[PDB]
Amino acid sequence: NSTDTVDTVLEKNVTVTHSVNLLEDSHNGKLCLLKGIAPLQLGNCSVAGWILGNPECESLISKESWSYIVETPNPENGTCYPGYFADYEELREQLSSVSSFERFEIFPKESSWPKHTVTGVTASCSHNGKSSFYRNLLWLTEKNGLYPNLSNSYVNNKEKEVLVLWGVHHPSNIGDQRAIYHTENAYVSVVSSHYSRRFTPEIAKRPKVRGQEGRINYYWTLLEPGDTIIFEANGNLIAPWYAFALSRGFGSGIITSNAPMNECDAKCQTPQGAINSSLPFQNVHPVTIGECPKYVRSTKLRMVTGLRNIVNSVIEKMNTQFTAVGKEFNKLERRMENLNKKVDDGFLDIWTYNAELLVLLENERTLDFHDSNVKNL
Amino acid sequence: NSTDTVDTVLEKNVTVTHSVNLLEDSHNGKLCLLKGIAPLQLGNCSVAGWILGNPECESLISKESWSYIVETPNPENGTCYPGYFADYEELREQLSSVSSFERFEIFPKESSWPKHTVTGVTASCSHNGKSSFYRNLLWLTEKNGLYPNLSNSYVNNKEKEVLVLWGVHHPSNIGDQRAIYHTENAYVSVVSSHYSRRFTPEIAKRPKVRGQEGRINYYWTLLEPGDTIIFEANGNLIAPWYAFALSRGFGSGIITSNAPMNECDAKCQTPQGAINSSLPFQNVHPVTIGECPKYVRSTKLRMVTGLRNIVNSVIEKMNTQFTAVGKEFNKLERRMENLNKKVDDGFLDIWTYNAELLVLLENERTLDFHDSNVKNL
Amino acid sequence: NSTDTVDTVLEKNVTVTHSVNLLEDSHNGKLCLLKGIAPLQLGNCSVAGWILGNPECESLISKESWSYIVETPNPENGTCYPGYFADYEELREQLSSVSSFERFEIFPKESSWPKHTVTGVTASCSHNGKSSFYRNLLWLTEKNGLYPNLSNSYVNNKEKEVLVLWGVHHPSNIGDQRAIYHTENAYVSVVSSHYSRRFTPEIAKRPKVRGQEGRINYYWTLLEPGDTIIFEANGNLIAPWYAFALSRGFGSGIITSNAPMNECDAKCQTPQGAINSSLPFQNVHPVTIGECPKYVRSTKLRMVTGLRNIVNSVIEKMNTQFTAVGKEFNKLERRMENLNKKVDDGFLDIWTYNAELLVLLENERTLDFHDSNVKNL
Amino acid sequence: QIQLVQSGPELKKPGETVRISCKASGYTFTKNGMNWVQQAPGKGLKWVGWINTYTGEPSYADDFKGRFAFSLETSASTAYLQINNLKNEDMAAYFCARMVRDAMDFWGQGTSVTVS
Amino acid sequence: QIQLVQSGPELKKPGETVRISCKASGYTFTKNGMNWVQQAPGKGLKWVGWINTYTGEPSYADDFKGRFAFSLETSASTAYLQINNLKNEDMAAYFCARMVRDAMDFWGQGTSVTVS
Amino acid sequence: QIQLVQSGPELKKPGETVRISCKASGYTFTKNGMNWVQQAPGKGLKWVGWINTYTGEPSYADDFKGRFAFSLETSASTAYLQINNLKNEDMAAYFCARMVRDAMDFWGQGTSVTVS
Amino acid sequence: DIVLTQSPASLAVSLGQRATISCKASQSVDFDGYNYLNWYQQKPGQPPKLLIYAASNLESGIPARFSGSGSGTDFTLNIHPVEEEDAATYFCQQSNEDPYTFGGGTKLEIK
Amino acid sequence: DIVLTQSPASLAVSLGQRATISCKASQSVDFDGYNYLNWYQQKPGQPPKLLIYAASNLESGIPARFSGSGSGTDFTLNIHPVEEEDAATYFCQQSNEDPYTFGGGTKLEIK
Amino acid sequence: DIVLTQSPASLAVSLGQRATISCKASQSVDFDGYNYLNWYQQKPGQPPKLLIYAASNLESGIPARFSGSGSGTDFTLNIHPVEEEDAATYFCQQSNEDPYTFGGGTKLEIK
Ligand SMILES: *[C@@H]1O[C@H](CO)[C@@H](O[C@@H]2O[C@H](CO)[C@@H](O)[C@H](O)[C@H]2NC(C)=O)[C@H](O)[C@H]1NC(C)=O
Ligand SMILES: *[C@@H]1O[C@H](CO)[C@@H](O[C@@H]2O[C@H](CO)[C@@H](O)[C@H](O)[C@H]2NC(C)=O)[C@H](O)[C@H]1NC(C)=O
Ligand SMILES: *[C@@H]1O[C@H](CO)[C@@H](O[C@@H]2O[C@H](CO)[C@@H](O)[C@H](O)[C@H]2NC(C)=O)[C@H](O)[C@H]1NC(C)=O
Ligand SMILES: *[C@@H]1O[C@H](CO)[C@@H](O)[C@H](O)[C@H]1NC(C)=O
Ligand SMILES: *[C@@H]1O[C@H](CO)[C@@H](O)[C@H](O)[C@H]1NC(C)=O
Ligand SMILES: *[C@@H]1O[C@H](CO)[C@@H](O)[C@H](O)[C@H]1NC(C)=O
Ligand SMILES: *[C@@H]1O[C@H](CO)[C@@H](O)[C@H](O)[C@H]1NC(C)=O
Ligand SMILES: *[C@@H]1O[C@H](CO)[C@@H](O)[C@H](O)[C@H]1NC(C)=O
Ligand SMILES: *[C@@H]1O[C@H](CO)[C@@H](O)[C@H](O)[C@H]1NC(C)=O
Ligand SMILES: *[C@@H]1O[C@H](CO)[C@@H](O)[C@H](O)[C@H]1NC(C)=O
Ligand SMILES: *[C@@H]1O[C@H](CO)[C@@H](O)[C@H](O)[C@H]1NC(C)=O
Ligand SMILES: *[C@@H]1O[C@H](CO)[C@@H](O)[C@H](O)[C@H]1NC(C)=O
Ligand SMILES: *[C@@H]1O[C@H](CO)[C@@H](O)[C@H](O)[C@H]1NC(C)=O
Repeated sequence: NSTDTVDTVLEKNVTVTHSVNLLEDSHNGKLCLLKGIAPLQLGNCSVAGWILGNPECESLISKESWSYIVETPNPENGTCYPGYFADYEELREQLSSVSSFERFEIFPKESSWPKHTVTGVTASCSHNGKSSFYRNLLWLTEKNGLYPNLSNSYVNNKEKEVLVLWGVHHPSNIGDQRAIYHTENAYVSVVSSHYSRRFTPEIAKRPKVRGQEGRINYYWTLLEPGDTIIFEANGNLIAPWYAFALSRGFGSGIITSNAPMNECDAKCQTPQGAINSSLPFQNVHPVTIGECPKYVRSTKLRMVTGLRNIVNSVIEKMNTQFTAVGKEFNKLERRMENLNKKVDDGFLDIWTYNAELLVLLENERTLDFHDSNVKNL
Repeated sequence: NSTDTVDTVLEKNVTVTHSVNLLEDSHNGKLCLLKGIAPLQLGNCSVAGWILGNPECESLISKESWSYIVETPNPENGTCYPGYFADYEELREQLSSVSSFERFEIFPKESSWPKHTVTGVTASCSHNGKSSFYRNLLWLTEKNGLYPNLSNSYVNNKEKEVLVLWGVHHPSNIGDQRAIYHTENAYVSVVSSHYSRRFTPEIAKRPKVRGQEGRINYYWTLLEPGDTIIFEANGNLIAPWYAFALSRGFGSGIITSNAPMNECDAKCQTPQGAINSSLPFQNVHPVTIGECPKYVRSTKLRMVTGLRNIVNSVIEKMNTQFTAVGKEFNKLERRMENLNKKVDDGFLDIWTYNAELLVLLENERTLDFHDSNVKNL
Repeated sequence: NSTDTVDTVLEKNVTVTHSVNLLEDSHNGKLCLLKGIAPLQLGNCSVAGWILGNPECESLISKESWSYIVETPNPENGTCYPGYFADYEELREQLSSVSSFERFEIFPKESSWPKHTVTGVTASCSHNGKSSFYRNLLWLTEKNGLYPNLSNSYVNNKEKEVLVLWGVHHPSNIGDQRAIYHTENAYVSVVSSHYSRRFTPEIAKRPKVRGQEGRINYYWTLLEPGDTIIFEANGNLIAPWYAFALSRGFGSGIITSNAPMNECDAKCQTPQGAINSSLPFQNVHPVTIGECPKYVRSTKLRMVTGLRNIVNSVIEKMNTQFTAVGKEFNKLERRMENLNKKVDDGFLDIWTYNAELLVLLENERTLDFHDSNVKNL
Repeated sequence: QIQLVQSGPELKKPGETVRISCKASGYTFTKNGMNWVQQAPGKGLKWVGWINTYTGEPSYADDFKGRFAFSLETSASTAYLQINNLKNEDMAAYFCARMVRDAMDFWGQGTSVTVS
Repeated sequence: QIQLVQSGPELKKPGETVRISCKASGYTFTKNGMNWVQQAPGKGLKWVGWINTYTGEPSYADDFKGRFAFSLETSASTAYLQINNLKNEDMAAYFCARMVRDAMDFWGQGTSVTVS
Repeated sequence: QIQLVQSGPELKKPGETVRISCKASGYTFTKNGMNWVQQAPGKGLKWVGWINTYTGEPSYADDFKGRFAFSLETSASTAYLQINNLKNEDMAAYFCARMVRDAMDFWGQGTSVTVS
Repeated sequence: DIVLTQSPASLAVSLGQRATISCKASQSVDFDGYNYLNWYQQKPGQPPKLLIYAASNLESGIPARFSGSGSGTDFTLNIHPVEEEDAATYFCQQSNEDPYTFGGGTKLEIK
Repeated sequence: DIVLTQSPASLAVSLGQRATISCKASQSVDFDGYNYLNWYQQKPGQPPKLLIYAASNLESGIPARFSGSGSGTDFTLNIHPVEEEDAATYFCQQSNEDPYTFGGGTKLEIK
Repeated sequence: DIVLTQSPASLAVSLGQRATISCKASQSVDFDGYNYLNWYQQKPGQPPKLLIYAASNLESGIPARFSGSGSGTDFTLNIHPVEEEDAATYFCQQSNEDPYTFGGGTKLEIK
């Protein structure tokens, strides 16, 4: 009859008459839609360039609901002014469950900061040849040759978590600290109900990254509903302009992919392409979004149906989803990166041996129950 | 005969004559004793309110030996003065192996701090209408209008680890810092043989938590036997009064439960209730204390004994105990919280598939070895 | 015939005629060579004493290529001046993949630090009776009664990662801070392209560790190829003398062992001794280096070959290597230490149950396929 | 609703002892302390002391130390004040009051102790 | 190679409107702005304003607000400057230039607008 | 127990060379250095230099540089001091001593070198 | 002992006036920004009644015409508009250090 | 508006001289250590040509005899050796605050 | 070179006196709070004997009547009660900078 073959416990390559292939190994190499809701496509932007509101990532400001976030590997435009990002990899874990925004102003410019000027632009964040700055942050400078102290509160009326973002400037000279902020011993104190931190600038000459020898360290927090955050500074404050009322979702995530964007409909999605199948398992990628087959590190997995010519128990028990690309951890987190890669590769090898042995067990019981009735009849 | 049924690899719901149920699914919904030794019942207290010695948790000061610690979900009285708790979730991992105390005074009041007054009470920690303070800490204030520098050592003569606890006051005004401590640039330096840290207050106006706009950050360390800790401050010190000589045990832990306390005897204990059984597995809760059955996420698991009418290999190999409730990790530890929930739910699904397949394997070998001898005879 | 026995699913201790033992349980208790390349033997030195260049670990300065690193349990000579080591356990994870050095001078003495004296020796690091200091660090002191400010850059021309090491002195008196560095408010600022930190001394009187009441905290970083690091200080700097161009390897690691060093050739290595075998599994130790059998927590594992007288599917899927000794984590990392011991002991019990059940499955199919043909013939 | 009822007025001779009661109701007797305030008509209020109802530990002022002694009966909600023994001084009224927030918000009806 | 060609010279009467063109080529029209510089012979260069080619948002100086108005045609690479309407002042040359690094590096050939 | 025995007294003429020995015993020869102290009777002690026994690297004072040269024999426990060549100055006694804690605790019996 | 001196002795007030009763402590009665000064009202033949606790919060059940303020050692009680039912004696009481100390009293007589 | 004053009006230079053209702004034209001062060269009958951008970097395509420096408000343009083809008018232009402002010009005539 | 001057030249002492031998260095002989000053005793016809190492610790094998103290540049050696067997010459020696330098000596003669 046919030429399909199965593998068994003792013998392999058994020529049989019928088989069901439990592996979907193919995919359309594009980023199709998830149900009808289009994903978020950062393009040449980082996660850090998207929430800080890079001047070259203005086309993503308008989009506030998505199916998943698509980041490109080695993304060029993000954090245009050089500096640290305090708990950047922790914030990507927060934004891997957020399914909706509400980009609003906490401290509205032209009404919120009197006695200061909000026109602070840098040549590292230049947009269309002219120097610009972030779309969600304000660089406060002097007004009438004076930088007085500031104070602003914000009570969370939004009935949701509010992600507040700010930054502290770290200059390169002491003649530049006096020229902008007119004080040499400055501070930033951002307090809340369950948050309190005080920042102090560090004036030092750095290697030139994007042309600047000074740094801006970016910070964040998560306001609770009904809670108050109080900003207070003597200088060196890159002040919050916009923020986000966070709406949490269950099926979402950040994938890293170079696939072209198409207009499809799908049910599953991997960084190599979407999957349209009803088969139980897959070989494409462990990182899936949507209702998807289960990942096994196999190439040949068939269950025999008929005689030879001379599985829900595993799918119910996997229940784990892998999100690791290599962007999840830090320079100074390698004992936790090697622990995450031990756990992820350990569950991908237990559940591959479990799925293969159940096929090997069911193949010998099928071939001898079929060869039971040949001698009854 | 009977109506009990078993499940097998190929077919299910096989009507048989005899069966042994390997699942204990029931429990008396109370917190009975462990062997004869009564647990520690915090009641309306946190872990943080118990070791800091809250004024409303005075009834637990007398108890210094227990079987396990019972915390209620959402516990109201703990940390009565608002503020941080440095490595609070790390200290709960230390106190999950401590089986005995010895609450003693490191620095005995009325003998240990001359030139200072130890009568510092706050209205957030009020007890019986009158304002009070913690039972294990001392708020040092001025004496005769002077706050001089302090210095006190303590050599560990107790032949055991000593958990030292202190705190640093962070006021709300600069007119309040001068009123209590009479200095504006104060410090606290707590050094040891393998510990050294210097603390500096942060004067800022906070949102009102429990009526106060100032904070007290609580710190801790673990003295080794034979070791010396040296306290030194210019101001802002909430000084150690009492401390604990730690006696470590193997079978213990902190459970979170709302169950009523009864006077029983048991051998096992879960947050839903104790277990009196000899069966191998269970369905009640994965968090167990004492010699207990093994947790499987199953509902029906029977091993057939007799013919049909028309397990120590798994128990020896589990050997893992789950302690995760949701109080183990932080706001800024979600990559480790999602990693702990991936490991815990991964081992609860490998060992459920392993325990179910061994029953499925032993059921078909029993039914055909019993149907072997029907044709010999 | 023979007296070897096998175990099966239902019955055990089945007397058979032939068997293959799949467990190598013996080892020559020595540290033999790996292929021909000799290991690194620290002896009475820590990892911290080896890269800081202890005066008593001078015999390891000459060796710059190895197979693996052998540390003794409780190693006495390392960090001779007392103090912290910032991310010491993280640096041991970096040096567990480094297979070659190039010990070179970043800042060459007698040419690199004018207006300072580099002859700073302490009595804790004494070598041959005379007080000395580390071989890879320079304690800069005054010259002509003046300690001026310093500044030195280093551009990475080595086409490899460069591990830079320095330290900050923390004195015990303020009359000792003025005697060495002539300033009371000193700083150290070590900046780079993707690194920036500012250090400030903490003058406090400590318990005497190795005779000193002052501390030196040791720091490190990893320069990228083509990158610049800029040192700048007003005082309290223990300056970099030597550094290491890092060459990364795949098969390496740090083992902890008390075994005598022999001159053998081997293919495998454990902390108890090398392994010369072709068997699939082992019982000796989970920490292996080289091509090795797989660790199972078993004592008896035989596969039957012949009739009774009255495995690559598991080895392909293990693919994990355990490196945990107890030196990997900290005082304040016990939630990650207990998580690493849950993952390591969990995979050692899943893969022991998987390897034993596959032997139990293959033993009953062998004994009845052999007893199939006794009734055909 | 909260109420503190006391005993009736007493008439003693200087040399014997008096015992004043204060029957609390409407709230839990422990979780709230019990002050004792002496109103002498013509002099003003004075603070005798405070008794912890949870602990049982009294705390007196030094002008009221030695003779005045507080007691408890927490089985019911009753606090006691015994003077040992009365002079022709402290012929006054005696209020029992309640600690809520470092204060005395719910007072008693007053026990006029007359010394004849 | 980068080039900005303009329209020819124009001759108007004071009271009607003129429209100047600037055909860019050799580079992407968006990702670079477009200045407009007025050279009056005998007075020197003056900055009329700047138009964002990506956004379309103009920004004028106050001396050129109200009459001068920039426009775009990004389908091709062409920018426009319309004056409404010409006086006998602003009889000048008009250069279109390009923003690269807060500067004007590639200029136009000049459009001599004569008002008669 | 620790002991450092030396050679006997020597009698030379100014122009030839002398060689002094110092046989250590009772301790490991490496892990401890070896000083050389010149006692001239009538002037006081002077420090010739120090030799590392582990390394072999000598270190002299400048008044003893050029003529005085230390040597080792670590196979046994013996250190050597050779002068090349003797003047009628440095007619003195020569002690070999041991470094323990920046000090010279165990000394030799003294080698009286007389220059005639 | 913190001794508190009421001022004035007693004040004459008509209906619609502003009555200001003040007491000044010898030491400071605040700690960590919490003034421990309570204000009491006693009609004759009756127990005193707590009005304002520590040192500006008004107790529930008291009409909002009563308001007090002050910090450190100087505190005032202000009554406006003075209704006729306020014919009582007013005490201030500290709760900072033991023993607790009252004032001298001040009769509010209404014309 | 930042007004910039060229100095001198126009300078007489022979071939081989050092021509120094300077302009001094009224306010400061730097922010965070980036001087926003560009230098332009206009031959008559031609558009101006960018030489030096902000405020010392030389543009590609310009000969290396041009160099400019300065910080804050005072900037100079230095030309040596002066070849004969530099007979043009020189403008300086700020880019700090809107609107952008040019200089007055300076003719470099060669003997 | 750190030159050390003993004081006095030699002292007259009877049995039961307090003998104070002092030496003052030209520079400082301490670094990081460790005084590098050793004290030696030489009987004639014998090698010197280390008594006190750096600068107050007493070596094992030396009687506890010897004690020395001092910091910076000034150090003293104090002997009480002076037994008769202390008829020797006393040297102080620095170990801070190379070369090591001794004192001049001081004879302790007993009456
Ligand atoms: C946005 O990204 C582009 C790259 O896509 C950056 O442009 C580069 O800028 C550097 C100078 O910093 C040049 O050396 C490169 O040649 C530029 N590349 C390209 C293709 O233009 C740009 O600077 C980034 N801008 C922001 C705001 O982040
Ligand atoms: C102990 O816990 C009780 C709650 O059990 C706290 O009492 C609450 O206090 C707040 C004011 O901070 C009131 O708004 C609530 O109405 C109170 N609830 C009850 C039921 O009394 C008390 O403050 C806590 N005390 C300490 C020392 O922690
Ligand atoms: C190197 O290690 C040795 C131990 O191997 C250290 O020597 C010890 O030093 C302490 C004083 O700090 C003495 O109490 C011990 O008796 C010594 N032990 C031995 C066997 O000598 C030595 O100090 C270490 N040196 C360095 C440079 O680290
Ligand atoms: C089955 O066929 C495949 C063909 O690639 C071969 O690699 C494999 O070894 C065969 N297995 C057996 C057991 O015949
Ligand atoms: C990314 O950047 C390159 C170079 O600037 C550009 O050609 C490309 O179109 C950009 N892609 C997106 C998605 O904007
Ligand atoms: C999946 O494939 C089926 C069969 O070819 C097709 O009918 C269906 O439209 C596909 N689904 C999607 C989402 O395109
Ligand atoms: C067995 O009976 C249960 C009754 O709830 C049913 O849900 C299940 O599907 C049955 N299984 C089979 C295979 O008959
Ligand atoms: C917990 O607090 C509530 C409210 O104060 C109280 O009713 C209850 O008795 C408390 N429980 C315990 C265990 O003290
Ligand atoms: C467990 O149950 C058995 C049988 O009912 C009973 O005899 C025994 O007392 C129980 N154990 C406990 C701890 O109550
Ligand atoms: C097999 O023999 C071993 C001998 O040690 C014994 O411990 C084990 O219980 C025996 N097993 C059976 C099932 O006979
Ligand atoms: C380790 O130290 C001990 C004591 O100093 C010594 O005897 C031994 O030889 C040392 N071992 C090595 C490897 O140097
Ligand atoms: C050295 O650094 C300090 C602190 O930065 C500074 O105040 C001082 O002026 C510097 N000295 C020199 C020579 O620059
Ligand atoms: C391993 O054992 C074999 C057989 O005894 C021997 O021939 C071989 O040399 C051994 N290998 C090594 C590395 O010594």
